[PDB]
Amino acid sequence: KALSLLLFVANRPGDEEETAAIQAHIQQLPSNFSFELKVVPIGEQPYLLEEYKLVATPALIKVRPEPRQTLAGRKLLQKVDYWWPRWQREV
Amino acid sequence: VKKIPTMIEGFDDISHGGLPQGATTLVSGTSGTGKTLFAVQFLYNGITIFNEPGIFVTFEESPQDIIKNALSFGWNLQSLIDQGKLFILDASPDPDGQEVAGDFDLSALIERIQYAIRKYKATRVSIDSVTAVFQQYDAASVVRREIFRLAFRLAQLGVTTIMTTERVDEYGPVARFGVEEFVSDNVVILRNVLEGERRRRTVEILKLRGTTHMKGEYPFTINNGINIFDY
Repeated sequence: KALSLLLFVANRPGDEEETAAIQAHIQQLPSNFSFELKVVPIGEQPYLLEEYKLVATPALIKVRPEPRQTLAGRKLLQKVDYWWPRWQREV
Repeated sequence: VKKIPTMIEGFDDISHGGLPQGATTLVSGTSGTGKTLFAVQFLYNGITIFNEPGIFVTFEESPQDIIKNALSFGWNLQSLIDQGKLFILDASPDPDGQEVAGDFDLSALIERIQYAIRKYKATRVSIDSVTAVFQQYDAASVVRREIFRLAFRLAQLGVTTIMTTERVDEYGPVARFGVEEFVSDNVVILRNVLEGERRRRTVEILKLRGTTHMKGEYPFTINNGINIFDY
Protein backbone atom coordinates (compact mmCIF):
# COMPACT_ATOMS: atom_id res chain seq x y z
CA LYS A 1 0.00 0.00 0.00
CA ALA A 2 2.90 2.34 0.72
CA LEU A 3 4.79 1.53 -2.51
CA SER A 4 3.13 -0.01 -5.57
CA LEU A 5 4.98 -1.34 -8.61
CA LEU A 6 3.71 -2.78 -11.89
CA LEU A 7 5.83 -5.09 -14.05
CA PHE A 8 4.60 -5.12 -17.66
CA VAL A 9 6.19 -7.98 -19.62
CA ALA A 10 5.61 -9.67 -22.96
CA ASN A 11 5.35 -13.44 -23.36
CA ARG A 12 7.92 -14.29 -26.02
CA PRO A 13 10.30 -17.25 -25.56
CA GLY A 14 12.40 -16.90 -22.41
CA ASP A 15 10.25 -14.13 -20.92
CA GLU A 16 8.58 -16.68 -18.63
CA GLU A 17 11.76 -17.72 -16.80
CA GLU A 18 13.19 -14.19 -16.75
CA THR A 19 10.08 -12.41 -15.46
CA ALA A 20 9.94 -14.69 -12.41
CA ALA A 21 13.65 -14.07 -11.74
CA ILE A 22 13.57 -10.26 -11.76
CA GLN A 23 10.42 -10.36 -9.61
CA ALA A 24 12.36 -12.31 -6.98
CA HIS A 25 15.09 -9.65 -7.13
CA ILE A 26 12.75 -6.74 -6.34
CA GLN A 27 10.98 -8.75 -3.63
CA GLN A 28 14.31 -9.44 -1.89
CA LEU A 29 15.15 -5.72 -1.77
CA PRO A 30 15.30 -4.47 1.84
CA SER A 31 12.28 -2.42 2.90
CA ASN A 32 10.47 -1.71 6.17
CA PHE A 33 7.12 -0.81 4.54
CA SER A 34 4.70 -2.95 2.56
CA PHE A 35 4.80 -2.81 -1.24
CA GLU A 36 2.93 -4.80 -3.87
CA LEU A 37 4.81 -5.22 -7.17
CA LYS A 38 2.05 -6.74 -9.32
CA VAL A 39 3.14 -8.43 -12.55
CA VAL A 40 0.81 -7.38 -15.40
CA PRO A 41 0.94 -9.42 -18.63
CA ILE A 42 0.51 -6.84 -21.39
CA GLY A 43 -1.93 -9.02 -23.33
CA GLU A 44 -4.52 -9.11 -20.54
CA GLN A 45 -4.79 -5.41 -19.56
CA PRO A 46 -4.68 -3.15 -22.65
CA TYR A 47 -6.60 -0.30 -21.00
CA LEU A 48 -3.72 -0.10 -18.51
CA LEU A 49 -1.17 -0.14 -21.34
CA GLU A 50 -2.80 3.05 -22.68
CA GLU A 51 -2.93 4.99 -19.40
CA TYR A 52 0.86 4.87 -18.99
CA LYS A 53 1.62 5.29 -22.73
CA LEU A 54 3.67 2.11 -22.86
CA VAL A 55 5.93 1.43 -25.84
CA ALA A 56 9.07 -0.37 -24.70
CA THR A 57 9.01 -3.66 -22.78
CA PRO A 58 9.77 -4.82 -20.08
CA ALA A 59 8.60 -1.86 -17.99
CA LEU A 60 8.34 -1.35 -14.23
CA ILE A 61 6.10 1.56 -13.18
CA LYS A 62 6.38 3.22 -9.78
CA VAL A 63 2.72 4.17 -9.34
CA ARG A 64 1.63 4.91 -5.76
CA PRO A 65 4.35 7.21 -4.29
CA GLU A 66 4.32 10.13 -6.75
CA PRO A 67 6.18 11.19 -8.82
CA ARG A 68 5.32 8.15 -10.91
CA GLN A 69 8.27 6.59 -12.74
CA THR A 70 8.74 4.01 -15.47
CA LEU A 71 11.91 1.93 -15.75
CA ALA A 72 12.12 -0.09 -18.94
CA GLY A 73 14.55 -2.37 -20.70
CA ARG A 74 15.90 -5.81 -19.88
CA LYS A 75 18.38 -4.13 -17.49
CA LEU A 76 15.62 -2.40 -15.50
CA LEU A 77 16.85 -4.00 -12.26
CA GLN A 78 19.97 -1.83 -12.49
CA LYS A 79 17.75 1.25 -12.22
CA VAL A 80 15.46 -0.39 -9.67
CA ASP A 81 18.60 -0.84 -7.56
CA TYR A 82 19.55 2.79 -8.24
CA TRP A 83 16.16 4.24 -7.27
CA TRP A 84 15.32 1.91 -4.36
CA PRO A 85 17.12 3.98 -1.67
CA ARG A 86 15.35 7.10 -2.99
CA TRP A 87 11.92 5.46 -2.68
CA GLN A 88 12.09 6.00 1.11
CA ARG A 89 8.46 7.16 1.22
CA GLU A 90 7.41 7.90 4.80
CA VAL A 91 3.72 8.74 4.37
CA VAL B 1 -2.90 -8.26 -55.67
CA LYS B 2 -5.24 -5.38 -54.96
CA LYS B 3 -5.16 -1.76 -53.80
CA ILE B 4 -7.42 0.45 -51.72
CA PRO B 5 -8.00 4.02 -52.95
CA THR B 6 -6.52 6.87 -50.94
CA MET B 7 -8.91 9.45 -52.49
CA ILE B 8 -5.96 11.83 -52.32
CA GLU B 9 -6.50 13.76 -55.55
CA GLY B 10 -4.18 12.42 -58.24
CA PHE B 11 -2.40 9.84 -56.09
CA ASP B 12 -4.71 6.97 -57.05
CA ASP B 13 -3.81 7.64 -60.70
CA ILE B 14 -0.05 7.46 -60.08
CA SER B 15 -0.44 4.33 -57.97
CA HIS B 16 -2.80 2.67 -60.51
CA GLY B 17 -5.40 1.84 -57.88
CA GLY B 18 -4.09 3.16 -54.58
CA LEU B 19 -1.87 1.73 -51.89
CA PRO B 20 -1.29 -2.06 -51.78
CA GLN B 21 -4.03 -3.40 -49.53
CA GLY B 22 -3.17 -5.31 -46.38
CA ALA B 23 0.38 -3.95 -46.35
CA THR B 24 2.30 -0.96 -45.02
CA THR B 25 3.58 1.75 -47.37
CA LEU B 26 6.65 3.85 -46.60
CA VAL B 27 6.06 7.60 -46.98
CA SER B 28 9.54 9.12 -46.85
CA GLY B 29 10.49 12.79 -47.10
CA THR B 30 12.36 15.65 -45.49
CA SER B 31 10.76 18.12 -43.08
CA GLY B 32 7.78 20.08 -44.35
CA THR B 33 7.24 17.86 -47.41
CA GLY B 34 3.72 16.71 -46.52
CA LYS B 35 4.36 13.38 -44.77
CA THR B 36 2.03 13.96 -41.81
CA LEU B 37 -0.49 15.57 -44.17
CA PHE B 38 -0.47 12.56 -46.49
CA ALA B 39 -0.80 10.26 -43.46
CA VAL B 40 -3.76 12.19 -42.02
CA GLN B 41 -5.57 12.49 -45.36
CA PHE B 42 -5.22 8.74 -45.91
CA LEU B 43 -7.02 8.20 -42.60
CA TYR B 44 -9.49 11.06 -43.11
CA ASN B 45 -10.58 9.88 -46.57
CA GLY B 46 -10.92 6.30 -45.35
CA ILE B 47 -13.30 7.50 -42.62
CA THR B 48 -15.16 10.05 -44.76
CA ILE B 49 -15.70 8.47 -48.19
CA PHE B 50 -15.90 4.91 -46.85
CA ASN B 51 -17.02 3.80 -43.40
CA GLU B 52 -13.63 2.31 -42.53
CA PRO B 53 -12.21 3.51 -39.19
CA GLY B 54 -8.58 4.48 -38.77
CA ILE B 55 -5.93 4.46 -36.05
CA PHE B 56 -3.25 7.18 -35.95
CA VAL B 57 -0.06 6.30 -34.05
CA THR B 58 1.98 9.40 -33.22
CA PHE B 59 5.45 9.44 -31.65
CA GLU B 60 6.26 13.18 -31.75
CA GLU B 61 3.19 15.38 -32.26
CA SER B 62 0.62 15.55 -29.47
CA PRO B 63 -2.87 14.17 -30.24
CA GLN B 64 -4.49 17.54 -29.58
CA ASP B 65 -1.79 19.20 -31.68
CA ILE B 66 -2.68 16.73 -34.44
CA ILE B 67 -6.34 17.77 -34.17
CA LYS B 68 -5.66 21.50 -33.73
CA ASN B 69 -3.49 21.75 -36.85
CA ALA B 70 -6.00 19.65 -38.83
CA LEU B 71 -8.55 22.48 -38.53
CA SER B 72 -6.56 24.37 -41.19
CA PHE B 73 -8.14 22.04 -43.80
CA GLY B 74 -11.70 21.91 -42.47
CA TRP B 75 -11.03 18.46 -41.00
CA ASN B 76 -12.68 18.00 -37.59
CA LEU B 77 -10.53 15.13 -36.35
CA GLN B 78 -12.22 15.56 -32.96
CA SER B 79 -15.67 14.83 -34.41
CA LEU B 80 -14.44 11.52 -35.85
CA ILE B 81 -13.10 10.47 -32.44
CA ASP B 82 -16.52 11.04 -30.87
CA GLN B 83 -18.17 8.80 -33.49
CA GLY B 84 -15.65 6.02 -32.79
CA LYS B 85 -14.21 6.14 -36.31
CA LEU B 86 -10.84 7.72 -35.48
CA PHE B 87 -8.41 6.94 -32.67
CA ILE B 88 -5.06 8.59 -32.00
CA LEU B 89 -2.59 6.26 -30.28
CA ASP B 90 -0.37 8.51 -28.16
CA ALA B 91 3.08 6.91 -28.26
CA SER B 92 4.91 10.17 -27.61
CA PRO B 93 7.44 10.01 -24.76
CA ASP B 94 7.01 11.31 -21.22
CA PRO B 95 9.10 14.39 -20.36
CA ASP B 96 11.92 13.41 -17.96
CA GLY B 97 10.23 10.22 -16.77
CA GLN B 98 10.98 7.74 -19.55
CA GLU B 99 14.10 5.68 -18.80
CA VAL B 100 15.19 2.70 -20.90
CA ALA B 101 18.15 0.59 -19.75
CA GLY B 102 19.45 -2.36 -21.73
CA ASP B 103 17.81 -4.37 -24.46
CA PHE B 104 14.12 -3.89 -25.17
CA ASP B 105 11.28 -4.80 -27.50
CA LEU B 106 8.30 -2.79 -28.73
CA SER B 107 5.84 -5.48 -27.63
CA ALA B 108 3.73 -3.09 -25.55
CA LEU B 109 3.46 -0.77 -28.56
CA ILE B 110 2.53 -3.66 -30.87
CA GLU B 111 -0.04 -4.80 -28.30
CA ARG B 112 -1.44 -1.26 -28.02
CA ILE B 113 -1.81 -0.78 -31.78
CA GLN B 114 -3.35 -4.25 -32.13
CA TYR B 115 -5.86 -3.65 -29.33
CA ALA B 116 -6.89 -0.35 -30.93
CA ILE B 117 -7.28 -2.00 -34.34
CA ARG B 118 -9.61 -4.66 -32.92
CA LYS B 119 -11.67 -2.36 -30.70
CA TYR B 120 -12.34 0.24 -33.40
CA LYS B 121 -12.62 -2.27 -36.30
CA ALA B 122 -10.09 -0.24 -38.26
CA THR B 123 -8.69 -1.07 -41.68
CA ARG B 124 -6.31 1.91 -42.08
CA VAL B 125 -3.41 2.77 -39.78
CA SER B 126 -0.97 5.68 -39.93
CA ILE B 127 2.24 5.73 -37.89
CA ASP B 128 3.67 9.24 -37.93
CA SER B 129 7.46 9.67 -37.64
CA VAL B 130 9.00 6.20 -37.56
CA THR B 131 12.30 8.10 -37.55
CA ALA B 132 11.29 9.46 -34.15
CA VAL B 133 11.40 6.05 -32.43
CA PHE B 134 14.99 5.64 -33.63
CA GLN B 135 15.82 9.04 -32.12
CA GLN B 136 14.05 8.31 -28.82
CA TYR B 137 15.72 4.90 -28.33
CA ASP B 138 19.47 4.66 -28.87
CA ALA B 139 19.32 1.06 -30.16
CA ALA B 140 19.15 1.42 -33.94
CA SER B 141 19.29 -2.33 -34.62
CA VAL B 142 16.68 -3.18 -31.96
CA VAL B 143 14.19 -0.56 -33.17
CA ARG B 144 14.66 -1.53 -36.82
CA ARG B 145 13.96 -5.18 -35.92
CA GLU B 146 10.77 -4.32 -34.01
CA ILE B 147 9.33 -2.17 -36.81
CA PHE B 148 9.77 -5.20 -39.07
CA ARG B 149 7.79 -7.21 -36.51
CA LEU B 150 5.20 -4.42 -36.34
CA ALA B 151 4.72 -4.42 -40.12
CA PHE B 152 3.85 -8.11 -39.95
CA ARG B 153 1.13 -7.90 -37.28
CA LEU B 154 -0.27 -4.91 -39.15
CA ALA B 155 -0.30 -7.08 -42.28
CA GLN B 156 -1.60 -10.04 -40.25
CA LEU B 157 -4.64 -8.03 -39.13
CA GLY B 158 -5.28 -7.03 -42.75
CA VAL B 159 -5.12 -3.29 -42.12
CA THR B 160 -3.33 -1.08 -44.63
CA THR B 161 -0.70 1.02 -42.93
CA ILE B 162 1.33 4.13 -43.68
CA MET B 163 4.66 4.62 -41.90
CA THR B 164 6.24 8.04 -42.33
CA THR B 165 10.00 8.45 -42.17
CA GLU B 166 12.24 11.48 -42.01
CA ARG B 167 14.95 11.96 -44.61
CA VAL B 168 18.50 13.29 -44.60
CA ASP B 169 18.51 15.10 -47.96
CA GLU B 170 15.96 15.77 -50.69
CA TYR B 171 17.90 13.71 -53.27
CA GLY B 172 19.76 11.11 -51.23
CA PRO B 173 19.12 7.81 -49.46
CA VAL B 174 15.54 6.63 -49.24
CA ALA B 175 15.10 6.83 -45.46
CA ARG B 176 17.11 7.57 -42.33
CA PHE B 177 18.52 4.60 -40.36
CA GLY B 178 17.51 2.26 -43.19
CA VAL B 179 13.85 1.36 -42.68
CA GLU B 180 13.67 1.15 -46.46
CA GLU B 181 15.54 -2.17 -46.19
CA PHE B 182 12.86 -3.71 -43.90
CA VAL B 183 9.67 -2.02 -45.11
CA SER B 184 10.98 -2.57 -48.62
CA ASP B 185 7.85 -3.34 -50.63
CA ASN B 186 6.19 0.10 -50.88
CA VAL B 187 8.06 3.43 -50.95
CA VAL B 188 6.59 6.86 -51.76
CA ILE B 189 9.04 9.79 -51.83
CA LEU B 190 7.92 13.36 -51.10
CA ARG B 191 10.21 16.28 -51.95
CA ASN B 192 10.21 20.06 -51.57
CA VAL B 193 12.75 21.89 -53.74
CA LEU B 194 13.50 25.57 -53.03
CA GLU B 195 14.66 27.12 -56.31
CA GLY B 196 15.21 30.81 -55.63
CA GLU B 197 11.69 31.85 -54.71
CA ARG B 198 9.54 29.14 -56.34
CA ARG B 199 8.94 26.09 -54.10
CA ARG B 200 8.12 23.00 -56.20
CA ARG B 201 6.81 19.96 -54.28
CA THR B 202 6.83 16.59 -56.04
CA VAL B 203 5.73 13.05 -55.15
CA GLU B 204 7.26 9.88 -56.60
CA ILE B 205 6.23 6.21 -56.47
CA LEU B 206 9.52 4.36 -55.95
CA LYS B 207 8.19 0.84 -55.24
CA LEU B 208 4.71 -0.69 -55.11
CA ARG B 209 5.27 -4.46 -54.55
CA GLY B 210 5.85 -4.87 -58.30
CA THR B 211 2.38 -3.59 -59.13
CA THR B 212 2.11 -1.04 -61.90
CA HIS B 213 2.71 2.64 -61.16
CA MET B 214 3.93 5.83 -62.83
CA LYS B 215 7.66 6.52 -62.94
CA GLY B 216 9.25 9.77 -61.84
CA GLU B 217 8.29 12.73 -59.69
CA TYR B 218 4.94 14.45 -60.23
CA PRO B 219 4.14 17.94 -58.92
CA PHE B 220 1.51 18.38 -56.22
CA THR B 221 0.07 21.36 -54.36
CA ILE B 222 -1.48 21.76 -50.92
CA ASN B 223 -5.08 23.02 -51.05
CA ASN B 224 -7.07 21.41 -48.21
CA GLY B 225 -5.32 18.12 -48.98
CA ILE B 226 -2.72 16.92 -51.48
CA ASN B 227 -3.37 17.49 -55.20
CA ILE B 228 -1.03 15.92 -57.78
CA PHE B 229 -1.46 17.15 -61.33
CA ASP B 230 1.05 15.82 -63.91
CA TYR B 231 -0.31 12.92 -66.00
